[PDB]
Amino acid sequence: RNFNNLTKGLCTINSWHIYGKDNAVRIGESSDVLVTREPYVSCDPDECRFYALSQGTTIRGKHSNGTIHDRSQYRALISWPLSSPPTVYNSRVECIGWSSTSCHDGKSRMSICISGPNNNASAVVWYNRRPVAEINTWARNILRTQESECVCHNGVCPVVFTDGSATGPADTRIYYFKEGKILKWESLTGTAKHIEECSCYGERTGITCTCRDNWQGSNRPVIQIDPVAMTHTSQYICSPVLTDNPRPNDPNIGKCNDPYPGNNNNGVKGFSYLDGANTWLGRTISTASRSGYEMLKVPNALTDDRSKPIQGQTIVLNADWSGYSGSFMDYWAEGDCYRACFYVELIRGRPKEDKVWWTSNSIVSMCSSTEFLGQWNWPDGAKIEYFL
Amino acid sequence: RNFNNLTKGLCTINSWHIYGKDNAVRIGESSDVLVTREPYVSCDPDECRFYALSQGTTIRGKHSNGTIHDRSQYRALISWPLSSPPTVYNSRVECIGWSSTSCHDGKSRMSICISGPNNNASAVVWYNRRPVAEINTWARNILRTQESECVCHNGVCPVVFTDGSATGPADTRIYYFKEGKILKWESLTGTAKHIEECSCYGERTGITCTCRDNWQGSNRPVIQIDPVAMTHTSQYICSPVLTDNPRPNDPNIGKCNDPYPGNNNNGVKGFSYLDGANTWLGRTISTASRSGYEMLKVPNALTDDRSKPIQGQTIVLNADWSGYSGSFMDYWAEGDCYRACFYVELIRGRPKEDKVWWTSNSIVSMCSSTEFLGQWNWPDGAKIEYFL
Amino acid sequence: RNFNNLTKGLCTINSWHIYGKDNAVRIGESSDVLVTREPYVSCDPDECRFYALSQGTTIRGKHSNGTIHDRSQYRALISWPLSSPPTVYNSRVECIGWSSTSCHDGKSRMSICISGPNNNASAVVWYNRRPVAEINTWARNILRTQESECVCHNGVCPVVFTDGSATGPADTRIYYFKEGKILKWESLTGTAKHIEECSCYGERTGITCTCRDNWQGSNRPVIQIDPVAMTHTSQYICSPVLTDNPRPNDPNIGKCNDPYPGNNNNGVKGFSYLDGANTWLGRTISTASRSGYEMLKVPNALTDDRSKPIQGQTIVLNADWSGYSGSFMDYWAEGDCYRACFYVELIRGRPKEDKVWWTSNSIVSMCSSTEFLGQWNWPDGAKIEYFL
Amino acid sequence: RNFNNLTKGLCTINSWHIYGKDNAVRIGESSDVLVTREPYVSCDPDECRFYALSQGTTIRGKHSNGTIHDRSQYRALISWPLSSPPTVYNSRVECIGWSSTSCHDGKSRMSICISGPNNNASAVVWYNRRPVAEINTWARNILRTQESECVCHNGVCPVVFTDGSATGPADTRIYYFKEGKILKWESLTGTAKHIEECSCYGERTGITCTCRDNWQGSNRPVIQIDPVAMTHTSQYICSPVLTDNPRPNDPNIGKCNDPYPGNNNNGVKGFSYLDGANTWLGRTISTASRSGYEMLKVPNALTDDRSKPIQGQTIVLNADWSGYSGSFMDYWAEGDCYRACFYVELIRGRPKEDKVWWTSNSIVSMCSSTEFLGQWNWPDGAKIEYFL
Ligand SMILES: *[C@@H]1O[C@H](CO)[C@@H](O[C@@H]2O[C@H](CO)[C@@H](O[C@@H]3O[C@H](CO[C@H]4O[C@H](CO[C@H]5O[C@H](CO)[C@@H](O)[C@H](O)[C@@H]5O)[C@@H](O)[C@H](O[C@H]5O[C@H](CO)[C@@H](O)[C@H](O)[C@@H]5O)[C@@H]4O)[C@@H](O)[C@H](O[C@H]4O[C@H](CO)[C@@H](O)[C@H](O)[C@@H]4O[C@H]4O[C@H](CO)[C@@H](O)[C@H](O)[C@@H]4O[C@H]4O[C@H](CO)[C@@H](O)[C@H](O)[C@@H]4O)[C@@H]3O)[C@H](O)[C@H]2NC(C)=O)[C@H](O)[C@H]1NC(C)=O
Ligand SMILES: *[C@@H]1O[C@H](CO)[C@@H](O[C@@H]2O[C@H](CO)[C@@H](O[C@@H]3O[C@H](CO[C@H]4O[C@H](CO[C@H]5O[C@H](CO)[C@@H](O)[C@H](O)[C@@H]5O)[C@@H](O)[C@H](O[C@H]5O[C@H](CO)[C@@H](O)[C@H](O)[C@@H]5O)[C@@H]4O)[C@@H](O)[C@H](O[C@H]4O[C@H](CO)[C@@H](O)[C@H](O)[C@@H]4O[C@H]4O[C@H](CO)[C@@H](O)[C@H](O)[C@@H]4O[C@H]4O[C@H](CO)[C@@H](O)[C@H](O)[C@@H]4O)[C@@H]3O)[C@H](O)[C@H]2NC(C)=O)[C@H](O)[C@H]1NC(C)=O
Ligand SMILES: *[C@@H]1O[C@H](CO)[C@@H](O[C@@H]2O[C@H](CO)[C@@H](O[C@@H]3O[C@H](CO[C@H]4O[C@H](CO[C@H]5O[C@H](CO)[C@@H](O)[C@H](O)[C@@H]5O)[C@@H](O)[C@H](O[C@H]5O[C@H](CO)[C@@H](O)[C@H](O)[C@@H]5O)[C@@H]4O)[C@@H](O)[C@H](O[C@H]4O[C@H](CO)[C@@H](O)[C@H](O)[C@@H]4O[C@H]4O[C@H](CO)[C@@H](O)[C@H](O)[C@@H]4O[C@H]4O[C@H](CO)[C@@H](O)[C@H](O)[C@@H]4O)[C@@H]3O)[C@H](O)[C@H]2NC(C)=O)[C@H](O)[C@H]1NC(C)=O
Ligand SMILES: *[C@@H]1O[C@H](CO)[C@@H](O[C@@H]2O[C@H](CO)[C@@H](O[C@@H]3O[C@H](CO[C@H]4O[C@H](CO[C@H]5O[C@H](CO)[C@@H](O)[C@H](O)[C@@H]5O)[C@@H](O)[C@H](O[C@H]5O[C@H](CO)[C@@H](O)[C@H](O)[C@@H]5O)[C@@H]4O)[C@@H](O)[C@H](O[C@H]4O[C@H](CO)[C@@H](O)[C@H](O)[C@@H]4O[C@H]4O[C@H](CO)[C@@H](O)[C@H](O)[C@@H]4O[C@H]4O[C@H](CO)[C@@H](O)[C@H](O)[C@@H]4O)[C@@H]3O)[C@H](O)[C@H]2NC(C)=O)[C@H](O)[C@H]1NC(C)=O
Ligand SMILES: CCC(CC)O[C@@H]1C=C(C(=O)O)C[C@H](N)[C@H]1NC(C)=O
Ligand SMILES: CCC(CC)O[C@@H]1C=C(C(=O)O)C[C@H](N)[C@H]1NC(C)=O
Ligand SMILES: CCC(CC)O[C@@H]1C=C(C(=O)O)C[C@H](N)[C@H]1NC(C)=O
Ligand SMILES: [Ca+2]
Ligand SMILES: [Ca+2]
Ligand SMILES: [Ca+2]
Ligand SMILES: [Ca+2]
Repeated sequence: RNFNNLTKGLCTINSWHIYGKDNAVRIGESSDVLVTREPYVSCDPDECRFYALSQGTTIRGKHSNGTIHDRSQYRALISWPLSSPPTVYNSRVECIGWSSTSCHDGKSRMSICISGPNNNASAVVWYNRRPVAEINTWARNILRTQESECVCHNGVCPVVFTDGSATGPADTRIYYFKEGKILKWESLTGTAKHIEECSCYGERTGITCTCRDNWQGSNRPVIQIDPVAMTHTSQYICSPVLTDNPRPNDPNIGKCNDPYPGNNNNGVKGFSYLDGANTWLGRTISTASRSGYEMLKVPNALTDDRSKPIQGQTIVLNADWSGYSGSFMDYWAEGDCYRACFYVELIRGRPKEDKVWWTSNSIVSMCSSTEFLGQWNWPDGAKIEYFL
Repeated sequence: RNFNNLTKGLCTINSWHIYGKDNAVRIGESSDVLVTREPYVSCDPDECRFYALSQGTTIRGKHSNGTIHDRSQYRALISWPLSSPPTVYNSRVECIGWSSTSCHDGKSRMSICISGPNNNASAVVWYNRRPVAEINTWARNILRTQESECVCHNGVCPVVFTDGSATGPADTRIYYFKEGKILKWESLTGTAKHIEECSCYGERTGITCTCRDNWQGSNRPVIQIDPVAMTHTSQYICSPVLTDNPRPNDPNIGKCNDPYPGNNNNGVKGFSYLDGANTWLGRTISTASRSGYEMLKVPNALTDDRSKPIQGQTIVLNADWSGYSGSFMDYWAEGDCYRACFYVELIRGRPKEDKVWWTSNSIVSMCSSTEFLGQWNWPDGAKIEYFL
Repeated sequence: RNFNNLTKGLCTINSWHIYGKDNAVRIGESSDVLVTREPYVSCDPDECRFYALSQGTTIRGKHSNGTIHDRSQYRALISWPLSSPPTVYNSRVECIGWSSTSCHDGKSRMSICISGPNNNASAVVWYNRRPVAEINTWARNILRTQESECVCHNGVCPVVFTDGSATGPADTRIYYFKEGKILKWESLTGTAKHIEECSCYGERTGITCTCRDNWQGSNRPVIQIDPVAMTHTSQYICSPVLTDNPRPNDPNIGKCNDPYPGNNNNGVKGFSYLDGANTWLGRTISTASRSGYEMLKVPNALTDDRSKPIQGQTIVLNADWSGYSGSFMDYWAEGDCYRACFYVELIRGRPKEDKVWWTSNSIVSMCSSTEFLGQWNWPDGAKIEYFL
Repeated sequence: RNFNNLTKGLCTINSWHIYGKDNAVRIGESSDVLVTREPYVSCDPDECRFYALSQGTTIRGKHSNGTIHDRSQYRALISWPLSSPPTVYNSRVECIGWSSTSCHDGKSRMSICISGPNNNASAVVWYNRRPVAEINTWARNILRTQESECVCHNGVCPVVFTDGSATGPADTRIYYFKEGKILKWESLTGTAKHIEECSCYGERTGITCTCRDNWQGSNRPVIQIDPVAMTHTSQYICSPVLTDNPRPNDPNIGKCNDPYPGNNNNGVKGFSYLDGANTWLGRTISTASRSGYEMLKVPNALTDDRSKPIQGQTIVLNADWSGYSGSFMDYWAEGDCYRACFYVELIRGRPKEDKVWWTSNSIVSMCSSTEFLGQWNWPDGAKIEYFL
């Protein structure tokens, strides 16, 4: 087997087709389905799987009580077959912790999980299902990482980490791993002022990450990584089509090098594909809460501070709960281009649905089509009253 | 591995032997068994599996309430090991949607699922577990396909699709795929006046599909496909042994080129093996409802409008519920001939059993024997009262 | 891969060690464990598995009600990993039916299941997980077979079948299969007067089967099969140590060529290893019912009508329920000899425990040791009151 | 494949990172999780798995009542995927019995299970999933072994056994196996006065086992084994940092060649890594009961009767229940050194929590880091009240 190289461009995105959906909460009403949050999708050369942070209990289990909590000793990164739900009997534990990323380099998979108390957290880097390297907290304030897949080129897999305040200046680092070993790390440079939960994808130009400014900005920070030189730059998406949540209404001029103001100390993990005229942005439909999800085609969104949508597709209706979203691609698929994909976390339970005492989610995922396909909407589909 | 070629004739059919049965509803009374409908069977070169459309809930789950509904966002084509039931923990999702077909070409499996609202549905074609091609609705009225396996020759896999009215003239197309890519499609030609849910099988002469005229006819439409030239013809089974349900009583003269009248705007998916003197037809025993199932040997049924049975075999008693039926064969079996097989969907719950709020099914399947074997009958076997 | 040849003798049997035990009824009190009966054990070249006839329901399921019944459309031969219980999610269906045998020939596994009504039953012979040959009833009275593994030599696998009365003269046949095809069959010859449920094992001398005379005899019939010439002989175990159940007390002179009288129209499946001075017989401890199990070393039991035990080992206490027993060996194990093994079916529920409405079992199995090992006893271990 | 050779030293231990945790009791509150005790961890060349002694029932099952009991016919050594819980559907039975060890030699795995009544117990040695050799009790008083993994060098796998009194002089033997065959055994020599439940690890110097003196000593006995010459020596850990439980308070002078007095007729399975200045000892935090767990760096603990800690790490808070602990390493990992690992059994239920009628456990495991990582604490995490 050989290391995968990023040698293709993105396929032209004219619409999005359904890729996967696990209906986990519906099924977990009467099955041994693990409580999760922070899901994602990641491909091996022979298989694509769903990933998430388990809470170490099933939904019907009494220990689901209190699972709105983020960081406990009972969490772990699990993976399971595409569009199956995460069950006790089919979920594979990748590592123990409450913040994670994972990616295949063409030869083997690297998985990273962070665990610990707020002031003493540490990352363990697994490669080919064995622990290889460990990284101690550098700011002693919740060391944390992407919550979606990383991307590799010629064996080098960059990962974005943050340690420090979630509502002020923090210490973000980009690490470059190979076979789980640390080749290099560097402090964040560029004009992004705060970085959380980067969603990344790779193509021939390099690796692109769209992140979450949890401090002052409702536009999204972008980090662009050269995996060969192992260097990066950062800025914001220039477009006035703002894609964080909550957020102000869309103005007519965006901000390329500073946070767009109006909403502070909150946000949601999200993603974009930035590819000139082939640029598509994801966002919640609501500006106030994690409900709805849409994709909008916004030409040159990265660089054009006047850019507006010329096409779009509704993924989840505003009436339905959404949540985290992130990017992934099947780098091992046949063809001359990489087909853009994404997932949306469909959060059920607390805080928005507090008649139950748990918080969990299901997953919906889509990939791009060169056809102009009809659109549906894709809700979680569970009836909360059934759990009372 | 090589593409499979259709190089054999059908084995002589002198009776039918039990092949598989999953007892899904019996088991699902007290196990995590997925609610399904529209099942079928399809073989890989190394394994044969059951397939069906899950409803994204177990039978005992509260979300089974309302599963008489056909098209929701919570459906998916799943597959699972022969004669096991479709459980949450053993079912593999092939793709997301509410109408499907699937077949192995000798090298890899193609699966097609259609999803969307009635006026904006789209098919995604998967090959070797990856999405490859997409087809948007052409008539904007429930794009839909076979609900049983397709058949391949030298890598070419024809599939029958319909889009448009289910009770009037519609737009039927035959698509020819190879490795999931569209080689060609063509509009339906011939004398069949309406096409739904084709059940197909292949042999050296070509591919034969027996379908459902949901409009005016109670005889079944037949499409005969040449997978090399990628062309087809269509007509009806000429025999006065009528095999749709509901249906008029058997007359003494059938219709080769037009619907046999008496019952409109309904029908059921079914199948036949049309092979001269080796011809066998399947049908429900009842002329009014989906109950019972029998196989009847009717020589030259395809071409002889006077043909009557000379032999038969009861599969399911008239006292027991049946449902959809379709054809499949193990093209990779040893020997000088292809052994004809079929499945019968045994529907339980609504609309016929409305004391429960769900609709599901189990599966029974048979293959042909050159012996004259004794016959049994094969009911679903669940006691509905247990679910109250 | 090559066909296995029977080239070794039996290992010297000085005691028996625990081999496997699934505790199925204990576990099935609170797990999705299938109701079964008629279990056995059979080895592949790379794995050994438990086998049994499922009743198509779990024990806690309401459909377990009435499972004392022998022959329904909901039964199937299943196999599952050694010492695991037969669960809905781990059991592999081998074929559909209510009487079975199975064995590996070194290259692939043959499995045979019989299904049908009493007067029209038929066997389907599966080889390498595909149906290959079918055999219709010849006496129209419950065609039936071994209920434990068959044995193969150089690809030839003999199987004993009976069709006809269970309480009078019947039509027993020995079939010789290769790759699932019928090479030959022959009517029973020799002095055995009635044959049921043969337990067989192979070694360099040939294949030895110990069966159940359900008509007049409480000594066990023996069939000795030459798998090369494809011929056989039959007689009874000469020893006055009688091993059927129920049975008279042990006399001082046995019967080699006729049934030992006293008990009619009943019996139980059992086994023996007949190997000169290395001869061991299994039997229930009770002479009246299926309770207890012991192994007794009885030199030349096959040929010596005065032979008595010189050593023994208790397997299950008389206070605990037993049931069917049969032989198997791991023909693919390392060494210069074949290690004798057996299983005992531990029946729980009806008819003996009628406070529950079901009948099921667990399995215990042992293999021989050349050491003189201490003995334990091995009960099913479930508390029936827990199921009320 | 080749036999593994112990050719490396231990990696430098500067802290411990989380390796695995199954949260079994939390999950088993509402899932089919087997009741267990005496767990451990052991690696194959391609996978690492959790191991334990099942009680042949799930926790929610009524048969969990009375599982404080040590030795029944319903126990078996099971293994299951790393950090998954031991479920009915994912647990693989290695052998039947109530005391065990297991290890991979580089080619195949050897597993040993002991079963029987107190006065007639016997060990069966499995190699490559087949029984190979058997060992009868020599002292007729609960033949018993390590309860954690053994270690192999060039195919030779030493195992420590004890037979006889648990509260007085007993007959301890060291057996040397290869491919499951007994190469040699020898009676215990050296100054250790009583040996139970040895935890072992291997490196280039040889095999080191830290055991439990259940008779008079609260310091731990050590057996050092040369797997090439197949000889051993024994003594105690000289350090006054006492590591058995219960135990006296730490004095300032330890005992190298006799039990340190104060606590009699009790103890707990534990472990240490004895490696000069790289020496780390594990122990419960409490001196009275199995609660808490800590690792302490104690230079030359084996040989220095004045040695005290210079570094440490809390694993489980004193407020939380612990239990057995033992050593294992991934001998097949990449690198120039063996990374020390261990597990801690987290016992829940009886005797300490008697509002429930069962006794079970979950597992936490750690490996060493050359970094100085922040520490967390790792409780079982189940709420006992949920089970009432
Ligand atoms: C079957 O399926 C198919 C396939 O899905 C369905 O077809 C799809 O239909 C949907 C729904 O209509 C479309 O999505 C919308 O797309 C438009 C963009 O396309 C329009 O505008 C284009 C650009 O026009 C501008 O430039 C051109 C020059 O290039 C110039 O000529 C023009 O005058 C103008 O200057 C047009 O090019 C385009 O026309 C083309 O396409 C037409 C079909 O759509 C076709 O008919 C034409 O002939 C031509 O070919 C078209 O006019 C998006 O603008 C829109 O997204 C906005 O609206 C939705 C609500 O619906 C909202 O959620 C979005 O967030 C967004 O609106 C917010 O953001 C804006 C930007 O900041 C802002 O300006 C808005 O005020 C609004 O802001 C508010 O809400 C947000 C979100 O909550 C909040 O954050 C803000 O603060 C604020 O509160 C949709 O994405 C698909 O594109 C279309 N697909 C295809 C292939 O056709 C079909 O309908 C289905 N059939 C059936 C029967 O159902
Ligand atoms: C153990 O197992 C074995 C193996 O399964 C069992 O043996 C089987 O038994 C079953 C049940 O009897 C048989 O199925 C029936 O087969 C007959 C056809 O065979 C008969 O007719 C043949 C043709 O005769 C015609 O042509 C010949 C010239 O070739 C001429 O000589 C003759 O006079 C006539 O002109 C005969 O050749 C054949 O004889 C042969 O076989 C005999 C054994 O069967 C043997 O004894 C003979 O010696 C000779 O070898 C035999 O006479 C089918 O006609 C029949 O199917 C009809 O009836 C069932 C109800 O039972 C119904 O459900 C079917 O739909 C069908 O009847 C409907 O359709 C007809 C056609 O339109 C119509 O005319 C009817 O009025 C009826 O229509 C009504 O109902 C339908 C359905 O609801 C509705 O849609 C309509 O609108 C309307 O309301 C059976 O399939 C097996 O063939 C047989 N198998 C074997 C190998 O023998 C055995 O019984 C078991 N043993 C025990 C102890 O149980
Ligand atoms: C730790 O574990 C070890 C290993 O398991 C335990 O040791 C085992 O202990 C058990 C239980 O005692 C033994 O099983 C019994 O074996 C005897 C046979 O061995 C005895 O007899 C031998 C033959 O003697 C005859 O020939 C010799 C010449 O060769 C001659 O010298 C002699 O006088 C006589 O003529 C002796 O050779 C043998 O001695 C040897 O072994 C001794 C140890 O056992 C040793 O001490 C000696 O020094 C010497 O080495 C020994 O005396 C079986 O006969 C017996 O089976 C019968 O009894 C049980 C009930 O216990 C019953 O269930 C059986 O069915 C059977 O009895 C029925 O059938 C008989 C035959 O028809 C009939 O005659 C009986 O009347 C009876 O029939 C009634 O019941 C049946 C069944 O319900 C019914 O069908 C009938 O109709 C009727 O109602 C046991 O199998 C093991 O052999 C022994 N193993 C070893 C390796 O030692 C040890 O105990 C454990 N330790 C502890 C502390 O627990
Ligand atoms: C983020 O995470 C990091 C990483 O985990 C955290 O840092 C860790 O913090 C923990 C907790 O403090 C430390 O564990 C303790 O380690 C000490 C040993 O280190 C101390 O002592 C060393 C030796 O000093 C001696 O020799 C030197 C010469 O070499 C001489 O100079 C000195 O004067 C003295 O003679 C020092 O070298 C060492 O200093 C170094 O490290 C310091 C950081 O720790 C640093 O600040 C210094 O600059 C320098 O670099 C340090 O002083 C252990 O002694 C201790 O274990 C004892 O105490 C715990 C309770 O806390 C107890 O459970 C243990 O069992 C043990 O105490 C029992 O046993 C003793 C031995 O018999 C006995 O003497 C005690 O009385 C006691 O006995 C009683 O209890 C037991 C158990 O119940 C019972 O059996 C008895 O009968 C009796 O009842 C801890 O293990 C880590 O080492 C440290 N790790 C690192 C890398 O720094 C950090 O805190 C986290 N951050 C935050 C914000 O939370
Ligand atoms: C601690 C900062 C971080 C980013 C803003 O908070 C998160 C936001 C959450 C959210 O906004 O839904 C859920 C996360 N699991 C969480 N990460 C951790 C490690 O707890
Ligand atoms: C929409 C037309 C179509 C064919 C008549 O209806 C079907 C008949 C059904 C039936 O007659 O049982 C069930 C089907 N799942 C269905 N197909 C879809 C896509 O909903
Ligand atoms: C029909 C005769 C046969 C042998 C005596 O009866 C059996 C005895 C039984 C028994 O004695 O327990 C159970 C069997 N499952 C059964 N076989 C069939 C095919 O029903
Ligand atoms: Ca923000
Ligand atoms: Ca019709
Ligand atoms: Ca009898
Ligand atoms: Ca002690």
